[PDB]
Amino acid sequence: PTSKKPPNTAFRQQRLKAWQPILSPQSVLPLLIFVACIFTPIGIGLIVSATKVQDLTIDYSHCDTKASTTAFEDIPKKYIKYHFKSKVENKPQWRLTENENGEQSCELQFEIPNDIKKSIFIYYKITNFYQNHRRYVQSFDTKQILGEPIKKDDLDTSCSPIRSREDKIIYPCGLIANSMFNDTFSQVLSGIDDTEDYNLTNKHISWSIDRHRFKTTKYNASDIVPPPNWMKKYPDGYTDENLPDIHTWEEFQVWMRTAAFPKFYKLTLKNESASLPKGKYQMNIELNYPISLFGGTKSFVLTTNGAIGGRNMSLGVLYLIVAGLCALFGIIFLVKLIFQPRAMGDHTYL
Amino acid sequence: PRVIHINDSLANSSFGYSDNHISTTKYNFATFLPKFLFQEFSKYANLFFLCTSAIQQVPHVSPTNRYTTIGTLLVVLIVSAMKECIEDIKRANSDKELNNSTAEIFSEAHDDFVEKRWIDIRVGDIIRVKSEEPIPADTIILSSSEPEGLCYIETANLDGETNLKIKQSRVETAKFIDVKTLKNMNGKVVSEQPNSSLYTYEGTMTLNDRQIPLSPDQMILRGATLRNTAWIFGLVIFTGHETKLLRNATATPIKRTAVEKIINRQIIALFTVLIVLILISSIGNVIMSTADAKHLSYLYLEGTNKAGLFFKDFLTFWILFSNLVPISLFVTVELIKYYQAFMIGSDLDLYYEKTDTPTVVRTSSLVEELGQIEYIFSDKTGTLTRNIMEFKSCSIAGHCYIDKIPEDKTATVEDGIEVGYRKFDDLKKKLNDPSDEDSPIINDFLTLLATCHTVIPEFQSDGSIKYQAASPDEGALVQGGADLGYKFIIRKPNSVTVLLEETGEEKEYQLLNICEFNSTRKRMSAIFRFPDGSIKLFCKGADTVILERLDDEANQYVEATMRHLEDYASEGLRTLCLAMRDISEGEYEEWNSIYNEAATTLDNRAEKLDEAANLIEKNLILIGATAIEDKLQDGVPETIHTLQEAGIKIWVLTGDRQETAINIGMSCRLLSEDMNLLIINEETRDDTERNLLEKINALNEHQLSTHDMNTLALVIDGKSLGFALEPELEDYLLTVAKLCKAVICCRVSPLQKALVVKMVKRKSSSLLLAIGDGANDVSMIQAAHVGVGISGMEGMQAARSADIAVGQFKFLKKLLLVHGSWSYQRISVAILYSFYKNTALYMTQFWYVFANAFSGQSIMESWTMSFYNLFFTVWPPFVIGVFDQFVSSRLLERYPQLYKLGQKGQFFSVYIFWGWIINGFFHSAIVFIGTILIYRYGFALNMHGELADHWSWGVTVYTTSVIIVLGKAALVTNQWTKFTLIAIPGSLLFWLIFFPIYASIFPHANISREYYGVVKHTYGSGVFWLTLIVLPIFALVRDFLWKYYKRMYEPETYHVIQEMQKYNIS
Ligand SMILES: CCCCC/C=C\C/C=C\C/C=C/C/C=C\CCCC(=O)O[C@H](COC(=O)CCCCCCCCCCCCCCCCC)COP(=O)(O)O[C@@H]1[C@H](O)[C@@H](O)[C@H](OP(=O)(O)O)[C@@H](O)[C@H]1O
Ligand SMILES: CCCCCCCCCCCCCCCCCC(=O)OC[C@@H](COP(=O)(O)OC[C@@H](N)C(=O)O)OC(=O)CCCCCCCCCCCCCCC
Ligand SMILES: *[C@@H]1O[C@H](CO)[C@@H](O[C@@H]2O[C@H](CO)[C@@H](O[C@@H]3O[C@H](CO)[C@@H](O)[C@H](O[C@@H]4O[C@H](CO)[C@@H](O)[C@H](O)[C@@H]4O)[C@@H]3O)[C@H](O)[C@H]2NC(C)=O)[C@H](O)[C@H]1NC(C)=O
Ligand SMILES: Nc1ncnc2c1ncn2[C@@H]1O[C@H](COP(=O)(O)OP(=O)(O)OP(=O)(O)O)[C@@H](O)[C@H]1O
Ligand SMILES: *[C@@H]1O[C@H](CO)[C@@H](O[C@@H]2O[C@H](CO)[C@@H](O)[C@H](O)[C@H]2NC(C)=O)[C@H](O)[C@H]1NC(C)=O
Ligand SMILES: [Mg+2]
Repeated sequence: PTSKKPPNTAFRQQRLKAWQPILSPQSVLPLLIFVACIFTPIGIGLIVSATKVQDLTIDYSHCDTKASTTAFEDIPKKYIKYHFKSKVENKPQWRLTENENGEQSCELQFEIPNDIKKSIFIYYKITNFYQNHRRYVQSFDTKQILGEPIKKDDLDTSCSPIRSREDKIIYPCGLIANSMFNDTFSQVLSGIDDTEDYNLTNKHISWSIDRHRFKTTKYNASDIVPPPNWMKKYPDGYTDENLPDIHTWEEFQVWMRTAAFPKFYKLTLKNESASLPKGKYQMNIELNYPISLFGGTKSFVLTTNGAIGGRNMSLGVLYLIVAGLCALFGIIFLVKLIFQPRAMGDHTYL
Repeated sequence: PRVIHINDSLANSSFGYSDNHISTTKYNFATFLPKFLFQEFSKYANLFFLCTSAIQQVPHVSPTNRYTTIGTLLVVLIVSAMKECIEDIKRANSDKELNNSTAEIFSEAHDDFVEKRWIDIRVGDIIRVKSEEPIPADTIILSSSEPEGLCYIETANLDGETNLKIKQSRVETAKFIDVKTLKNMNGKVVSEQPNSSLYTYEGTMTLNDRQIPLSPDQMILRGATLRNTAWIFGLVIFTGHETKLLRNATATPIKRTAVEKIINRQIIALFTVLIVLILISSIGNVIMSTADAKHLSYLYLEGTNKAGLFFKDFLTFWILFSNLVPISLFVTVELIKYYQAFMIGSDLDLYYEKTDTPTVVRTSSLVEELGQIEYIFSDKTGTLTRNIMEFKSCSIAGHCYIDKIPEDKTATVEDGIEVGYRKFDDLKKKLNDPSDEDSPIINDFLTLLATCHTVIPEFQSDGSIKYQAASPDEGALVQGGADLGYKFIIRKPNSVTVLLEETGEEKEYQLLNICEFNSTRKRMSAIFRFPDGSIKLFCKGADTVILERLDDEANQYVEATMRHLEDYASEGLRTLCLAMRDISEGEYEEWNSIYNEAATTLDNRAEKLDEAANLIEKNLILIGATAIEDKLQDGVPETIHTLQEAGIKIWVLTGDRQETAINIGMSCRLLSEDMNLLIINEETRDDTERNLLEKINALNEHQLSTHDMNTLALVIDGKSLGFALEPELEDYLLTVAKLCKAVICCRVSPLQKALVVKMVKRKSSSLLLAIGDGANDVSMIQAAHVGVGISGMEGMQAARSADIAVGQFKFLKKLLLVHGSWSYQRISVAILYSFYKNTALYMTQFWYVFANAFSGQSIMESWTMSFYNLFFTVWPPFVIGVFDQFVSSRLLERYPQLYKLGQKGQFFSVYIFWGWIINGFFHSAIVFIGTILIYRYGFALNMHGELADHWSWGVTVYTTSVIIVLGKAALVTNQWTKFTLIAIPGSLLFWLIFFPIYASIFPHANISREYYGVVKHTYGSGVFWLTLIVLPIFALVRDFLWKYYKRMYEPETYHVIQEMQKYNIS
């Protein structure tokens, strides 16, 4: 019958070409030396690249209780964080303005004594805002933001706290698109005293995939109602002109992008292909979002995009830390090779 | 009582007796479900998953699908069931080869023997058995082709023996020759219940005339084999599992491995870690929801009592963190243990050439515990010896004659009297011419070697002469006398004709009287006449009884023969001294009367036959002594020595005599001529109790040293062990057995072979191994942790119910040292690497709850995390636990002490398990800290001011955690072959290609639509590529240095062997 003999292949008999790696003293020390000599220049380059970024964070919070209405008053030191190539002379200042009704505003006067040649970006920094909560990340009807007019019982359960109010559909349901930051920033840096204006824009600030997936709604103007927190600007429900399309509303798209940490930036304005000359500038911010809603800080950030975005030494330090571990152990292992003879072998304690 | 009819197949069916089938299978078609559930749910991870699936059924508390864990538990159960079904199908296919052998049955409606299978015999059918055919079932003999009715049955499978057992038939119930005239068998038989008490049978057959008693002298059991006969007629009494031998043997039990019992204790610690994490997360969530309740009004919480929220948070974080215990582990481990058991049974060094039966592993669950064996319980007849007796050396006139002179002594020394070795050609040349002084003595010795015996000759059809002897030593002596020149040819009452090679002349001796062999006399004597008119008497036997039978008065050839016997017995040769005497007829005229009066007493014949011969011993003329060796298998002493060098204590358990098991041990070098033999042969309980007490007292009075212990052996008798095994005071036998180098038990029942193993394994913490041959050591195989059986030779029941079936005993040297130390090292790391690789990823989910108000939001999604242990981190474990070897095979057989590394827990334990979990926490913490610092506020992109969000950051964490575990697998790998270059560096290239394709065609199909544009924000950036070089190196810089330090400045015993293999310098 069958021979029942196993084959003589190199696989069945377990005999294949191997390598057998041994961490010899002439293989680990040169490796560590090479790793250090490689990670030192890239470390220095990533460290110096974060110093070329000039930014100005002005915590405009507490404007309604610490700023005067008569004239401009100096801002405390615990609210300003500026990093420029040069050095400012006059400290930042701020003022509270009360116009008609109760729409108050904060006017911040700052200085740019550097003549920035990079593209300028303007974000706002929100602190202690848990946008990554488990019941907050997935809280929006994907088909409803796609332009399709969804029915009553066909909405997805993510919009669980707010969805239907007295047999009426809400166009932007969910936890998101309800707590949107509604502080309108001035679209121009008003130059004062021998300085010109600096025009800003809020177009093409969101992702290229958000402007392609946020379609104009096809809902009925008499079948939908605004969210509960959108009633101060959309009274008596929605009308024919009161229908905010999410295609051109790029602030809605930039806020719908859920962040990963409680401290996050959100792009509002930008200006490219133009330099920012030196001098005094003024920024007007309408106060509409109270900090008591989340118990954090509302800042105004004016930055320039660098190689890794903003001043962040966290990337260049690591490249210098590994080298600090390669020029240390790689040295204490070399002094143990010449000052402490090691036995060759043949000392098996069998 | 058990009643059985003689000749009918209609009434015996009303009793419901068992058939003649055997079932060595583990599972049956009516017990698969409960046994499989008890085997699978005996672990602590399957129960954990079953309890987890019961939590998702609670409403609201299940965030994901409700069939995410039970659907996977069903998959692992189906995989385990498929493996067990394949193993059981193979076992049943191996079993089927026994129930299909030929077996003739007598039919009443046919009046002729019909050839059937071994499964159709019922209780009470006439069976005709030929020569050299295994007995189908417990048959009482009824007829044979011999005068009065005689047959020789070899019971080498019932219990280890070498001599043929005599069996006969009753009077008036033995004339049933030929198939015809078998119709007048009417009546019934009453016997006792089936019991394993061998050598005992009581009952009576109620024939149509009167009753005929029974006895164990005509009761052939299943397992014996007819020898030197033609055919026998048997009536089946017991069958199937009712056989006295195959009674205590049960189905294959659930044998747990020491690795599984350690894993069970490793899962418990993971449960405490999980409970701590869940408690921390729940307390944090409750505190955050209670204290900071006014600063989280944008989430619209329900708002209930703290007691109603703590339970919900606990239930949620149960499923949220339930992935710390990997499900793919207990499936990969099964496939690894199944693949490494198939590679073992495909090695040419464990494959027999002259039989073509390679090694098989019919139990792939205990393949990894082959490198942790501390005790080996062997067997003599069939496992160590080849059951072949041959005439090796001879002693004549104080001179040793040997066919091939060895190199230990070679020539003689001639100190006082000649002592040494000389070739047989000298004997031939001295026998040729009659001018030598030892020619007549050698002549009489040669006539002794071919006359005084009970061997029956038979001329075959081809012309070869065959010998039939109930004792193999007598047959070996006859063959030696034949091939030496005196070929015994024909025998018939008062006639023995032997052909002489010289001159080609045949002789003729008138055999007058011959005394039978008894256990008390221990002699074989034969008195006859030579063709000249003189009476000569020969007598051969052991040197204990015949020394007091002769006196010294002229033959000064005694001390030389004593030295020769002492030199022969010091090697394991069964010796027999021989004596001749020439006496006249003046004493015979009354000797014939005093002998034949023993045939007149009709009351006690066994009392007169032995004393009738004890009257003709005045002064015997000692001729010399013989040597009959029992050949061992190929490479038996070397294997025993190698296994004793590796720290394994080898025992021997045989159901043979003590004298035959003593010299078996001096030949394979298990014993020596200088060790103290603690022989314990006691007849009562108090005797063996006092013997054990005085032995422990004599062994405790000394302080012991490097000697003393290596020269100590423990020989135990059958009934003495039965008294030393009782639960009342049994530690006295165990405290002394651990101080002897070797233990040998003799005349042990098949039940005691398992009792010894069960006593050793329950009063210690060592791993046992039971190797045996034949159906007499089957229960022992089913009593140890690893049961190895011998397949090929006489007897296969021990190889069908075992776990590994080898062909030779020497293979055990490579199955344990090479294929045992590897499987213990392969299955260890392959497990320890998984528990680590599942910790270095899912622990970031616990470091992230401090940044999302303790909500439990996952960093990655479901589909990406589901592919972690399925597509990208599944091949390194397989290539580590199957195709990896830390040392070459030629070095594991050179240094057996390395086996001790697997003998103690040096590669897999709970303390080492903490070293991989803590290392997994460190890497995950490093990844999390490095990722939350580079991505400050998402402002880590130089692409027109756009920022990175949640999903664009989770891809960096998932990619960084993949390079780290592959780096650890690379640092662990000791071989680096062609199968490794596709599992560690090929799995990294797989993810880097799979991610852009998956994240660009699947979000369009409404499947995981969160990766809509992350490929631009991850692959298109320069920061995502700068992190994958600085984080996996910063996280793996601690192991790369510690490995070098441990290999260089604190080298272990295997670190030097690995270095010896690299540079090839000893
Ligand atoms: C404040 C400033 C601090 C400055 C610190 C500066 C310097 C510190 C110096 C050293 C750091 C720590 C050093 C630890 C001290 C000694 C290391 C002992 C390493 C050790 O043998 O056992 C390991 C424990 O696994 C960790 O490695 C344990 C890793 C533990 C390291 C970190 C301990 C704390 C971790 C807590 C994390 C929690 C973070 C939580 C933070 C949350 C924040 C959000 C596990 O075995 P192993 O895989 O290495 O395998 C070894 C060996 O590598 C291998 O070559 C041998 O042969 P083979 O080649 O054939 O296999 C093999 O037989 C075996 O001997
Ligand atoms: C290039 C050549 C590469 C060849 C590589 C071959 C590798 C495969 C080679 C597969 C060899 C497998 C050997 C054993 C390895 C472990 C398998 C195992 O353990 O199986 C259980 C379970 C895992 O479940 P769990 O992870 O433990 O728990 C989930 C939990 N974390 C959660 O949240 O749900 O699996 C299943 O239940 C079967 C259904 C899987 C469906 C997903 C695959 C979709 C395929 C389709 C996915 C889309 C594919 C798109 C392809 C473009
Ligand atoms: C900018 O964003 C601010 C925070 O997102 C937002 O301030 C909130 O505005 C909403 C909308 O008016 C306020 O919600 C109302 O609160 C009052 C209690 O103070 C409720 O009574 C009221 O419900 C009413 O329900 C009545 C029937 O029971 C009925 O008359 C109406 O249906 C009415 O809705 C609202 O729920 C909320 O208190 C404001 N503060 C906070 C901290 O949320 C600003 O309005 C917004 N401004 C702009 C210009 O967008
Ligand atoms: N052909 C023979 N004629 C006489 N004596 C023999 C022959 N062959 C072997 N012997 C001797 O017979 C003796 C047998 O002693 P035995 O082995 O019978 O004691 P036991 O071991 O007490 O028997 P059991 O244990 O089987 O009841 C051995 O010492 C052996 O030398
Ligand atoms: C660039 O900035 C200037 C300065 O604000 C903008 O001019 C203003 O336009 C608004 C809109 O009608 C007027 O109400 C202001 O009075 C204008 N200010 C001045 C100083 O002229 C100008 O519109 C901006 N450009 C664009 C394209 O928006
Ligand atoms: Mg045997």
